[PDB]
Amino acid sequence: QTDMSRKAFVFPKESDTSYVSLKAPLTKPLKAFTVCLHFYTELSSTRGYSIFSYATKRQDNEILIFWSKDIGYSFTVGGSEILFEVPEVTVAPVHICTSWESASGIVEFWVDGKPRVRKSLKKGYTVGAEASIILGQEQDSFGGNFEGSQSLVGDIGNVNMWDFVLSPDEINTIYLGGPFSPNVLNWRALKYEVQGEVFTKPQLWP
Amino acid sequence: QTDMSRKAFVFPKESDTSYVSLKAPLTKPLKAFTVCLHFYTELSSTRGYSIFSYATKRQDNEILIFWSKDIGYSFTVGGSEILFEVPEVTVAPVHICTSWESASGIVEFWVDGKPRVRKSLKKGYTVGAEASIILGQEQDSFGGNFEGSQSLVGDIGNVNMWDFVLSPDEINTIYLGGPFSPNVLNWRALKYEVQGEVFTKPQLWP
Amino acid sequence: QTDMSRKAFVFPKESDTSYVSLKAPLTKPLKAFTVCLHFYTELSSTRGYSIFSYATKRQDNEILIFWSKDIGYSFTVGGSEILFEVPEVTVAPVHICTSWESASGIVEFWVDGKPRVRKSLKKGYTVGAEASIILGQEQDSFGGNFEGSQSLVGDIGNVNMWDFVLSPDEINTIYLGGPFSPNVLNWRALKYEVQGEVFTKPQLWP
Amino acid sequence: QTDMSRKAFVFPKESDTSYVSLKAPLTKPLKAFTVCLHFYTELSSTRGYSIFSYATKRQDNEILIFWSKDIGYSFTVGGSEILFEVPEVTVAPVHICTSWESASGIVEFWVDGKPRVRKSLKKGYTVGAEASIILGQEQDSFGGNFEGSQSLVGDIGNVNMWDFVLSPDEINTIYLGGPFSPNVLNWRALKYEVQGEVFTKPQLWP
Amino acid sequence: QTDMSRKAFVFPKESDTSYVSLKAPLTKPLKAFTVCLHFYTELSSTRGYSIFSYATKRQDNEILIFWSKDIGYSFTVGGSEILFEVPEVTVAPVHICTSWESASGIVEFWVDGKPRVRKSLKKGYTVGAEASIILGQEQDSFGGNFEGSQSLVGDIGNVNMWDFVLSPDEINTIYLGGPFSPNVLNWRALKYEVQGEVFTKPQLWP
Amino acid sequence: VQLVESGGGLVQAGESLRLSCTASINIAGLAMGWYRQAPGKQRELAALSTNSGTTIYGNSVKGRFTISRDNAKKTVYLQVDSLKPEDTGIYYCNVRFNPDRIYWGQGTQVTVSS
Amino acid sequence: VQLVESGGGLVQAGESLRLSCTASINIAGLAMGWYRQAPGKQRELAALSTNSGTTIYGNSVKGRFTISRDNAKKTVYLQVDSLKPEDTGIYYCNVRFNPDRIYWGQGTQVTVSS
Amino acid sequence: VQLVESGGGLVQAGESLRLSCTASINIAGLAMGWYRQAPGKQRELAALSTNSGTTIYGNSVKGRFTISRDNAKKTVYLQVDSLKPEDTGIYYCNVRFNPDRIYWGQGTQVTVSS
Amino acid sequence: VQLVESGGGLVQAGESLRLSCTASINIAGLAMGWYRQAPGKQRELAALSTNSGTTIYGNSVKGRFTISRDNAKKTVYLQVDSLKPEDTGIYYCNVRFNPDRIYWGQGTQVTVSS
Amino acid sequence: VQLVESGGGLVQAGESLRLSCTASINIAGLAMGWYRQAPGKQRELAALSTNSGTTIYGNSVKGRFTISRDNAKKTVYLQVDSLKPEDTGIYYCNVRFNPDRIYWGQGTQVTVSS
Repeated sequence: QTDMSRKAFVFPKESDTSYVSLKAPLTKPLKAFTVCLHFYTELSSTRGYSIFSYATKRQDNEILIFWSKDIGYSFTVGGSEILFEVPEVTVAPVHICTSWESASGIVEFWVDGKPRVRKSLKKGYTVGAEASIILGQEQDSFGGNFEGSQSLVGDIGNVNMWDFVLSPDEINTIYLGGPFSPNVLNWRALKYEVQGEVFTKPQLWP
Repeated sequence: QTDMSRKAFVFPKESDTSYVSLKAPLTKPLKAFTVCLHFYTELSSTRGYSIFSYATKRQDNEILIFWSKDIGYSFTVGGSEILFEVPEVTVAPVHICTSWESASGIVEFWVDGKPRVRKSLKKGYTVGAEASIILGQEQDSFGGNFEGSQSLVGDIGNVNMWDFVLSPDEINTIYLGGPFSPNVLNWRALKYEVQGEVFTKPQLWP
Repeated sequence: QTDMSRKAFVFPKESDTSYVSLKAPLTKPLKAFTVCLHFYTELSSTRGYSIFSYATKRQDNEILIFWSKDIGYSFTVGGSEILFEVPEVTVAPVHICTSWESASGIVEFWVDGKPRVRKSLKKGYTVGAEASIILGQEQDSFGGNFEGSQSLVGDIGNVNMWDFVLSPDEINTIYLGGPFSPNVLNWRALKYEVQGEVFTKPQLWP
Repeated sequence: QTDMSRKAFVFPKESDTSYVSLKAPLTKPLKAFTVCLHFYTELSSTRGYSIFSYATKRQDNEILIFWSKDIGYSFTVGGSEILFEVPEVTVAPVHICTSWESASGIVEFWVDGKPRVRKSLKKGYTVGAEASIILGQEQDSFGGNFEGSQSLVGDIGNVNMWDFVLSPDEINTIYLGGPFSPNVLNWRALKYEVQGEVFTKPQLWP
Repeated sequence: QTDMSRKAFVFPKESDTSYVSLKAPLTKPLKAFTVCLHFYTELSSTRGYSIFSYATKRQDNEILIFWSKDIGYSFTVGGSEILFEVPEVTVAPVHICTSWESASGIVEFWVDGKPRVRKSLKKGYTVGAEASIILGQEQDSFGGNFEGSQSLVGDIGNVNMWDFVLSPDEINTIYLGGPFSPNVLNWRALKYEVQGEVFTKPQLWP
Repeated sequence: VQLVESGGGLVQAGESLRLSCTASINIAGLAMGWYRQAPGKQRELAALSTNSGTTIYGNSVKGRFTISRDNAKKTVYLQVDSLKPEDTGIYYCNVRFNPDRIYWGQGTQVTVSS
Repeated sequence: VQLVESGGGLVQAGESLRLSCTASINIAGLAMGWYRQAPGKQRELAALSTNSGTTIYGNSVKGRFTISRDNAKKTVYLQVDSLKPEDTGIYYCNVRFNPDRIYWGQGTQVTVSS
Repeated sequence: VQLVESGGGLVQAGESLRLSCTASINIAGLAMGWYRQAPGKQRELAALSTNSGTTIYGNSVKGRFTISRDNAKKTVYLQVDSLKPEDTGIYYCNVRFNPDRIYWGQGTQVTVSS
Repeated sequence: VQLVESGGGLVQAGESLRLSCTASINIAGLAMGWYRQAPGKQRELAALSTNSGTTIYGNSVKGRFTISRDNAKKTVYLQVDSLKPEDTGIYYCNVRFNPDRIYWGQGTQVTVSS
Repeated sequence: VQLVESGGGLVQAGESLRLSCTASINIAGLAMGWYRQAPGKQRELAALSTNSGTTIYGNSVKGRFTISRDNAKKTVYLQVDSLKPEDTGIYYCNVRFNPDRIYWGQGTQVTVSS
């Protein structure tokens, strides 16, 4: 129950010990979801880094957004993934929104306020309820077993999630910075706990 | 008798079984026509895909808009075609309007709100009336005999047709998104029937 | 005595038989003149084409505007010419205005609303009065003896002429599309006669 | 005592005989000065041309602005000069303002409304009073001894001079075309005498 | 106690003798600070130059901003530094703001109104109070022992400093040129003493 | 419905080559062209001549050859030059009118002597 | 869980080469590719075939080889050409499903005779 | 109405060459230039000298040769250099005043020894 | 305060080379790199490894070598490849902390056999 | 008013070369440089050193040589490298102060052995 408007988390150096953990009040099995976030780093030309990592008892990576060297964004909703391609890389803050549903299996990778393509994946798979939502390092277990290679150094914020599939217009409003009501993870009112070397600072990005 | 404003058809994967079929009330032999549509895919760098396919009893391809690898748009009004060239390819939604008349045989390929050139073809040829307007795969017969290579994966919408030759200004208004009255196929009020894996979703493109 | 506002002449294919002919009421020996026109074609990368061709009893080419392969625009006011250079070529409608006077011999090739350079040519030469103003093919005689190589395929319009040398501002107004009074050839009120395969259509260019 | 607003001098061809000469009422030894002018030509890729040439009894080149092949602008205030560099060359009208003072020896080459660098030269040198301000060809004597290589072909105008060092703001107003009072050479009220093939025409440049 | 609004210091040539020295009323050990300045030169492609140099009894370089050949900006807060990279170089006036604090050790290199990255350095180090703030040449002692290689030739101004860490918004206002109150070094009211060949002139940069 | 080819392989590195093709049909309204099929990979398009006053060229080989469109007869030409080792492979040639109807040619192999 | 390779090194400068790999698993939903490991440096990615109708290519070698995606079987191909001296080194090949699970291949060495 | 040429072929790879042309007419108001006609292809324009202080150059060969405009006489020059194998062919030279009147030259052949 | 190098010159055209350097100091907070000093000219910077997750490369030689940053020890590597004749000269290597303090290395010469 | 040169031609393809020039005058306020005069063509400018902290370079040869400005003496240097066949010709060197006064040098010829 705290606000983080105009604030962002900063990871100064690479380390497999510093990370934040977010908690949610979800109780029912997720079937269709959407997420949005902003981040800023420069590790692209050096190695791969983990952007978003979920967690469940049975599977290490229920939902996972990662960056693969010379490949681009990789999005996994289970034991499968899509390989979204990015030809060139620049240095600047980046927004990214994604959505998925079990009924159809479609996915949309909204990047910088623009769409890429609709693609199909894991039609029928139902997501779990209990989670350990870590941020800072990808985990291969319930909040543990981190590898320093995937560690992220830089800053991130503006994280938000919904349990429904947003229409193609509310994404534009999110991109423009308007007022809306997340139902799972709300940046306006959030609960978290942090360990290691992480700091909170005004978002340098616009 | 249904509306599809702000909606679009989505083909998730490649398959020669999924397709939609549109019906029209035409009764007289078409002599001059015009069409307009919007589509979005990324198959250009991989193979050729069929954009629009007509059908008649005597000829498999009465009217056909196709994309040829490293060549560009190909437009056939019968046993003849024009080879419209596109030097470079990008990834983004695309509009395309075309028109033809039997009296003169001229053709205009309006792309992204811009013209290319006037060219001549099949002056005298009269089009048929009965049709099987398929969308999703090119057909070499009356609605049958599909080849998976030509299948389209992506999304498409905003389809409209007229039985006259529009002046160079109404095309601009179409491009800007204004209200007009198609006389053959009307996106505002349309009849269709779909088979296979196809979905209806809000148009991600603007 | 006919108007052609928002209309343009279209030559569908290459042929040495189709052409239009314009008549003027001039009676006195021209000594300083100016012309303006818009055209649209794509023959640049294939061969040379004739843009404007005058005619007189004694000389085949009194005034002539032509395009030379890999060279650019060529402008002849008699037995002499200037070689105006164009480094690169694009595909889009093009405006071109030119002016000349006998007293000084200066010339200005206004292209797309911009000037190039002042240059000197044939100071003293007086132009004739009787003319056969053909359009579609360059002629080596009084309206005859055409060669198919120079034929133009595409469209053209907005032709206008004056018997004086316009100041550098009225050219801007012409470029912006304002109301003015030609004294030799007036697009607003024009007399012409056409042979072969040529058509009149709304100007696709803006 | 004549105005030349919106007028410019035109040199049609290369020749060492045509030139204009300007007279000034100066009486005292110049110690700090500034000049401004606009010009338009295309000789850069062919040879070097003289832009501005002063004259005095003792020294052929008291003040001189010249263009050196593949080098750029050269500015001499006596027996010394600065080599201002220009990497690339284009074809379009060009403005150029410069200033100098004896007390400090600083110089500023304002080009197209932008500055380059401050540099030092000939601190202490005092300029003469009697002058033969020629325009069209560089001279190695008091108004004589011209070499055709340095001749300029094209047009020039908007010449103005001051006996003080302008602040960095009045230069902007000059660039925008405002009303000001030169004290040495005033384009609004000017005295001149011309020989050879030179003409006066409305400034084609904006 | 003097103003320098719209004024700037100019170093005409390279020399290890000309320099200005600024004095501040600080009394307490600095623990977190911020600086901002504008400068304009062209030495990048020739050698390295010193932009800002502090001084203390015990350490020659307490705070130092320098430019390394083909490397870019280097910022030292003691016996350590960050190597901020710049891929390409242009010629134009440049703004640069930086900030640091001892508690966290973070640093932000605001360039041209844009941020680069947060990085860590020397967490715990406390800065001294007595200083010899030289400008013009880097010093390896308390205001002495200069090497001509590091000398700067060009101009600089708009220097300001604060003893706190500015939020990411006041930097934008600084970039836009608004009114604010420095607490250590104030360009609006400044004390200085200059030796050698240095001049004060209106800021040519905007 | 018919097709005939004339050309030779076994060409040295960098030299030229003249290939040719003929058929029993007018070229009016028939865009004719050449495709390349190297080892592995796939049959790709070298370059062809448009129906009306244009010639498409394969991006891989820019300014490589010339289409040399025949008229009143069926004799396509390439005018090979700067033959490099990568040019080895089959060179198909065909005329396609409308999609799904191209009446594929037989093609001719060409080697590159090092 | 299994992997097999077929290919040869000792290739001359500029000539072609055909390598191949097989496994005991369907390729549906498995993006398969090739990585390069030259002396020193580090194991880097040559090029791979996306899951659905795309092929990523290593920036270093543009238009260098072809992915030749196998279907219904496990037989990846490269279609080497213009073999230069820098190509010498190990060529790893593998299929990775999801990050942290790639079941690294064994790879095959290839030399460049000058 | 008249034309004369001087030059030699049989040049080695990369060396220079000096060709020349003359006529019985002033060059004032006559733009003179050189065209290339290789095997097959078509007679194309190498480069020419404009009437007034400019020299057009063929895009294919940039910085290839020099126009060396003669004045008071008729002696055009090219100053060949970096002669490569592709340079083999006929080199036409002519002066055209006004379109449809160019009084085509005879040209001189030049070979490239490998 | 100390420095040691290991490497060899007399390398053939195009082949690789492995050089190395060591010292008596940690690399934490010390950016280490290599400079080139050819005949005449001046000692210039080949490429270095930033303090934290980055490697600067000399513009002249892009994709020329690898920094191969050592950790827990002092062993810098270059992984030379495509050795050309211009590479001949001294190769200095050093670690500089703060400007005006770099403790210049001794460097090693390398020749290029033609 | 005086000028002296030192250098040699007859250099092999790709190797370096060191030329030098001297005079009887200070270089302060005198920009000194080198021009190239190949067969035919015209005397053009190779590269020169500006008066104050800059060096202009001929566009034709980028990164070709170094100006090596002498101070307190008159000894200009080029540090030739990657000598190719096109480099053959005269290399003039001179110092010009103000236009129309350059006191042209004598220059030195250099050949390129193939």
